[PDB]
This record gives sequence, structure tokens and C-alpha cells, in this order.
Amino acid sequence: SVVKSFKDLQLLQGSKFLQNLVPHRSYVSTMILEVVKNSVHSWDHVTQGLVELGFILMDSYGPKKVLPSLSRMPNQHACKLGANILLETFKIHEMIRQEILEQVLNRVVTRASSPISHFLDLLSNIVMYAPLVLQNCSSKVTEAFDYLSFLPLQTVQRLLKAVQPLLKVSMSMRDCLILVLRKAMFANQLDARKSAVAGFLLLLKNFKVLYNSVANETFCLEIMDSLRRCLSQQADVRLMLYEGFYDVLRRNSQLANSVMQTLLSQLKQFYEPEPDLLPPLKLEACILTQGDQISLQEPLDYLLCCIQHCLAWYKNTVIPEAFYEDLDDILESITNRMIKSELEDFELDKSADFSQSTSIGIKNNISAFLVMGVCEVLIEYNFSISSFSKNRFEDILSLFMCYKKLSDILNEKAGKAKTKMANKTSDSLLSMKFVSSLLTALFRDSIQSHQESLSVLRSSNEFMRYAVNVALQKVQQLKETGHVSGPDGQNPEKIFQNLCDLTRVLLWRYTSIPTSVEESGKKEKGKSISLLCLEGLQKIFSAVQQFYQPKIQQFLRALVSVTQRTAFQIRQFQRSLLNLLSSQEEDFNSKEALLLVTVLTSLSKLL
Amino acid sequence: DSIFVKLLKISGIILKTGESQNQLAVDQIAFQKKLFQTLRRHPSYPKIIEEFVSGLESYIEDEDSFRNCLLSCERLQSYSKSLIKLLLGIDILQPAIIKTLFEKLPEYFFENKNSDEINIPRLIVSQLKWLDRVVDGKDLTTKIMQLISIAPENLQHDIITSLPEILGDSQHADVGKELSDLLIENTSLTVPILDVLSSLRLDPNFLLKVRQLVMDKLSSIRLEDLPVIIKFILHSVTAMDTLEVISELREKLDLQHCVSSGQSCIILLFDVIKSAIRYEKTISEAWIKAIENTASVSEHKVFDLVMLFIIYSTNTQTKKYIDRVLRNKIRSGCIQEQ
DNA sequence: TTTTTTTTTTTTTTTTTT
Repeated sequence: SVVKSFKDLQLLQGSKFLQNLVPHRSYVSTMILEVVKNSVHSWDHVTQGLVELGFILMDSYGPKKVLPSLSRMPNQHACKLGANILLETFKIHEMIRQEILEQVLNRVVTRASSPISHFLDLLSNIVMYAPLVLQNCSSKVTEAFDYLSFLPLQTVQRLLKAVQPLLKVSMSMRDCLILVLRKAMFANQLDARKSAVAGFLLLLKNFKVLYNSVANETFCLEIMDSLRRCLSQQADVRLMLYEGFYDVLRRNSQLANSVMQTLLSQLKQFYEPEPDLLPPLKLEACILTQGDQISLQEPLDYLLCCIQHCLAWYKNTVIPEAFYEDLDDILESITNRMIKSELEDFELDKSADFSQSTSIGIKNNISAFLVMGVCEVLIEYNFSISSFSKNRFEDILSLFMCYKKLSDILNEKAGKAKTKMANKTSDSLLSMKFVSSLLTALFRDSIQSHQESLSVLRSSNEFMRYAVNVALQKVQQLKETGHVSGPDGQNPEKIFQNLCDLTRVLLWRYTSIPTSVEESGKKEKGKSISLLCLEGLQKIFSAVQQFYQPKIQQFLRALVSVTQRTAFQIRQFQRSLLNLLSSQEEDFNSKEALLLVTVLTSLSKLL
Repeated sequence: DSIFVKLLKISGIILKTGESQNQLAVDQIAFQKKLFQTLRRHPSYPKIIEEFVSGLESYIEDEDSFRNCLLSCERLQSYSKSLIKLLLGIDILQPAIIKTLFEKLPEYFFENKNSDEINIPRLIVSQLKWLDRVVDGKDLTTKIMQLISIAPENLQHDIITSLPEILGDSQHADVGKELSDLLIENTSLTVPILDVLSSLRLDPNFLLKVRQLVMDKLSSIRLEDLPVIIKFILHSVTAMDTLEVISELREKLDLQHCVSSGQSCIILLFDVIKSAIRYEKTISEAWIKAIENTASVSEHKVFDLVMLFIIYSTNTQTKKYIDRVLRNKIRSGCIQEQ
């Protein structure tokens, strides 16, 4: 009776002809949510059946197809009716807390193979609504802390994020999680040490205090010493630490030195601090082999990225003493020697053909990805240093030429066999903030003090197509997962502001400079920059309709209701399609036409 | 005027007289490498260490001076570690400060929370956690074994749980053996030792032996520690051993030895069993098999019916099955009205 | 030579009959 109602409602909402005839009927959804309101008084007889309907709707209609309209939209709408039944029933009925809350948790903890995002959404809602009403039904939480070791890692990250508003207000629940995380820090399974690392990074990220406030500082220092020990484990726990240390700084500034030395000593295992020694990172120590099983430990690319981000935040925020200049000149020596290194210092392309048969080709492939990541980090660094110096842009070009040489190496080796590996399309190490700033500086910027220095970058067309490729990759990551890979890529407001800025830049490059300026070559007619800007526009508009649905007004204001703004944008795009059509081109790029009608189909859903 | 305080002043730490924290002029690594090269390039090399640590122990005879030496320093340039941890960061100083840290720990057995409510021997063992380098690992192990023997009960409960922080990743075998040999004698310390034994790196056939050892003496445990031990036993089941341990637990648990003194502990224990079978389904089927297969023994306890009602009231696929089993206990006379 | 689309197959879910 609930699924039928949602099918009926979808059928009427999709068609005006049925809206004219049928007068607006109350649906079973609105009736059920009226029952839950009505039951406040004395109807306790009803409410134990409300709870069972809630969990039957969620259990029966939750996702599985990601681990279409008819299998999706009247099942998405029933499963979100379930959570609405249980969340409204939880709020007013003060006795079926611990019957929802120990059954939500019992489905989150124990299932962990079937998708359980809906229960983590519901548990986030339940907690966030009132941890003041959950400190009377709290022990149902701290009995699922004891099961935290055996869960997969994403469930542990998601469950800790969800239950975080309970950890803000309650000190007993925080000191009950600390005993579990400290106990599982040493446990013999692999995932238990990852879950301990995740939980300690989140307790350092979101909290200052963990009684005199000298011991809180030494507790932070002891946690940070345990995480410094975890820095000598396997590759993924190291990688989790490298993403986390930036946000540890950016909240608790006081741990500055205790993070930065922790990276700098870790940098000095893989750095050679003498000039005129041409492979300026020891790439051998990053790969361990034990009887033909061959694997990575200490990714240099993410280490350098974390160092450079923390160093930029150290310059811009902390200073407005004689430590950061050491790491500056270390990074500058890495740039200066990575410019005049070439490819036999890491024995690439000549001695090993990166074969996925032998261990040596594995080693050289890992080496190649490491050098690519290092060059991307140093591109971002050299941009970040100065106010548009020519010399640093020459170094940016030289580093990008090294990266592009390694990419053209790796692309030909995916030319004998297939491109079945998704490891060259693996993430860039440029933040979305940097790609936004780089494209604003490349296209729009016409300040005469920066023109002579940007003109060496504009003259490199392959650099500009790499830049828009990276921007398209960040929008694709925002669509596919919830959020993007870099720093500040888990805060929705920061991805929103960077989405607005990319939209503005790609619109200015699309509308102002036409398509018919193609003076490169006939291989670049499906790969032109004015095509890629329209493609990134399409991805941005789709992603902003999906994720940032409540903000579309303040999405369009950055480019009066949503109708006039959307109408002006449609006027731009449909003028573009009109001049594309009435030009009467015999070659006729139909790709640009398909993208224009796709972006118009995206836009016309707002009117 | 002592060699210790002069070397610490020229190294760059202001020694406070014993109220507030010690100040720092330079960074931590700067001070450590500075005192390292100071003791290196100084003449009379194999005696300045002994002169230094004799000056150190003569300085930490005082309560306030030693209490501030344990506590963490102050940054002038915004808060860092302690002088003892920084001083133990240097490998050539390490074993002397280890020895003169453990020799004065029996001084603080009966001393407990006088003025600032800072308990001293937990602060003494706090400085050994997460050492970057350990020289004397076997000697440190034997020193904490002598300490873990001679200690008060609260203090040995306290130091026993900070064991995996203190030790590295080598010496866990003899520690496991000595802890199990302490476990077979002392039953007051059952609760932390098992806590630590999974948290070290032992071989699994040691853990199954210790699990059998603690299930054997399950009747001789005080009331406050019983839900914690049963929590460990239920948390430490696999898929393969589960019915044997569950049957042992069914045969050993009575509630005619523990009956606001016992009713609260029984409440907590049934919370532990309820929550264990809730978040893990095979313990319910294991426990029904452990009751149903008890056919010959007409010594059925209270625990059999309370567990049949609890597996009924929780996970609700079992209902018909516990409806069936309970019918076959009543016709057969095995469960009766008394 | 690679990427996309189309067609076929398999698996899962729901309904209807014994």
C-alpha cells in the first residue's frame, strides 16, 4: 500500500494530462506521517507497529544495485519513508528509543557486506537531532564500540562520523571510545589497526580536550607518538596518516611542530641531502620484496603533498621560527634536481619496459607513478611560491614536461595490451582549490604584471589541456563518490565554492572564445579546449543538480528566482547552438551539438 | 653548581625550583642533539655519564623537583614533552635513567595523591611509553617483572595494562609466559592480564590454553569481574570452537555462587550475554544446541530457562525452535514447575 | 588501435498454481 502510492504519485507528477483530470489525493505517505503525529497522546499500541513498518520498508527497499526510474524511485521513496517513520517515531515516543537505536546499530554492525548507507543516514539523523535525548539511551552506542575492530574500514569511518555529535557533548562516551581504539591499536588483524588510526585521527581532528589542561596536551602528544609509530607499518596506514595530518594541523594548531618534524624525519629516510646527485629521492627503499611478492611502502607523492600543503598553511596562517626554511630549501633542492634529472636516474624506459610479467617491471611502474606524483606536487608548489615569477613558471613547464614524458611512456605500454588498469587515470595530487586558481589565472587573468610570466604557460597548449583534464577529473570524482580526493575535498561547502569558480571560468572560456579558432591539427578536433570546457560545464550542472539541490539559486547568482537566471543561461547556450547550426559546416562537429543539447536538457529541468 | 644542572643550562632548559613547569629556549630535537654533542666532545668520556646521572638522582631526591622533572616542559616561543622523555631520547643516557627511574619507584608505593592529585608511579611508568629506541629491552623487561611482582595491587593493575605501549615488538614470549604464571596464582588480576594478552603478539595456541585456564577457574572470580571475563570469552570465539566453549560456559556458569550486591552484577552479566547474542547470531544456535543436547543430566539449572527466555525475547527466527526444545524438556520431565 | 553501443545471456525477483 506504500509502494503503490509512490508509483501513482510518480505517474501523475510526470504528466500534466493526468494533473488536469485527477484532483489532488492525499497519499499513504502523508497518512502514515499523520498517524505518527496522532500517536503522541496514548496510542502506545500503535507505535510498536510503526517501528516494525519502518524497518520493513527500509530492510526491503534499501539499495543494492550500487554496492533507471521504476526499480529506483518508488523504492528510494519507500526506504526514505521508512527512515522518516523511525525518525519521527524516535523523537516523541520516549520508550522506543533503544528499540530503534539498538536495531539501527545491530544492522550497521552485523551486515557490513550488503549496503547499509541508509541506516548510517538514519543513525546520523537520530544522533544529530538530539544527543541531548540520546544520553538517556547511550549504552546501546558504547556496546557497538566493542565491535569496531571487525568492521570494514569505510563502515568504521562512516559510523564514527555519524556518531560524532554524541562524542561532542558526552565525555564518558569519548573516554569509552579511547579505550577501544587504544586496545585495537595493537590487534593482530590488519583492519583493527586501520580503524584505530581512523578513530584517533578523527578524535584529534574534531577535538581539543581528550582536571588540569596540561594532561590533555600530553595525551595529544602520546596519541601523536602512537601514530608516529604506525608510520612504520604498511602503505595504506601510512596513506591514511598523510591525508589526516593536514586536518590535524588545521584544527589543533598547537600540534604544528609535532606533526611537521614527524613528516620531516620521515622525509629524510628517502631524501639524499647532497647536491649534484641526480636521482634526488631513493626510490628503492619505497618497494619491499619477500619471495616474489612485491609491494609499496611509503608513497613519496602523498608524503610530499602532505608536507607541501602543511607548509603552505604554515606560511599563510601561522606566521601572520628557523624550521620551515629548512623544509623550503629541501623542497627547492628537490625541484632543482628533478628538473635536470632524466629517466635513467630512476632507470626508466631504457633498462625496464615496465612489464606486468616480472617483478622488475612492477618496481619500475611503481617508480614511474611515484615520479609522476612528485612532479605534480612540485608543480603546485612552484605555482604557490611567488607572485607569478618567470623562472618558477619555467620550472613548472620543465616538471610538466617530465610528467608528460612519463605519461607518454605509460600510455604506449597500455598500447600493446589493453587499458584494463585504472592506475594512470588514478587521482592527481592537485587540490581542487589549486585547479580552480590555475584555470582562473590561465584563461581570465589579463593583469599586465602577470602576462609576461603566464605567456610561457599559455603557449603550452598541452599544459592547458592537462589542467582542464584535472578539473574534469575532480568533477567526475564529485559525481561518482560523494566528494573529491584532495585536501578540503570532504567539506561540501568547499566543493561548492570550487564548483562555482570552475563554472565561471569554463563559461568564460566557452562563450567568449568560440570553437572556430582551431589552428593546431585535425587530431585535436574531438580534443579541443573549447570542447572540454563545455564537457566540464555539463558535469558541473549535473553534479550541482544532484548534490547541491538546495543551493541552485546561490549557484546561479555566482554566474529574482531561478527561472530568470536559468533563462539567461539557456539564452547563452541556445544562442551557441544556433550559431553552431546556422554556420552550415559540412564537417559538422556533432559532439559539441550533443553536449549542448545535454546541457540544455540539464538546464531546462529548473524552469 | 652540579655538573647536571650546568650541562642542562648550557643545553637550553631552565630548571624550575619546583612549582611551575621547566622552560625551553630551543626546540626538542635541537636540545637533544645539543646535549648529545656536548657529552660527546667533552673529555673524560666514560665517567661524565655516571657523574651526570649521580647529579640527576641527587637533584630528584626532592619531591617537587622530581615531580616537575616527570611533568612536561614549557615552550617560550605552544606546549611540548618532559625532560625525562627528552633525556631518555638519547641512547647513551637511556639505561642509567632506566635504572634510577626503577630504583626510586618502591619509594612511592604507599604515597598516593597528597597535594596536586598527581599519582607519582603512574607518572614514572608514563615516561617509558612509546620509546623511539630501546637499548636495554631484556633488562627493562626483567626490571618491570620484578616491579610487577613486588607492586601494590592497584599499581600492578596499572602498570600491567601499559605493557604493550612500553615493550617493543620482540620480547612478547617470556612476558606472555610470566603473565600466565602470575595468572595461575593471582585471581584478583584475571581481568587486565587477558586484556593485555590479546594486545601483545602471542601465538594463538597460547591464547586458547589461557582461555581454557580461565574457564577452568570460572567459579573462583569475584562478582565485579565476572561480566568482563564472560565478555572476553564470548568476544574470543571463532566459528569452529564456538560450540565447545559455549557448552563449557553453559556447564560452568551457575548463579548459585553470586546471588544491590549480586542482583546488579547479574543484571550486568545478562546484559553482556544479551548484547553478545544480538550482535552475533551463532552464539544463540550454539547455546540452544548446548541446552538441547543436555538430555541425560536432569541437573538442569535456572540458567537453562533464563537463557531459553532471553534467546526467545531477542533474535526471533529461533522462536519455533525454542518452542520445540522447551516442549521436549517438559514431557521428558527435565524442566519442571519448581 | 581503442571506445562505445547493441545484443544476448544470466540472475534475481515476483506471481501464480499445486
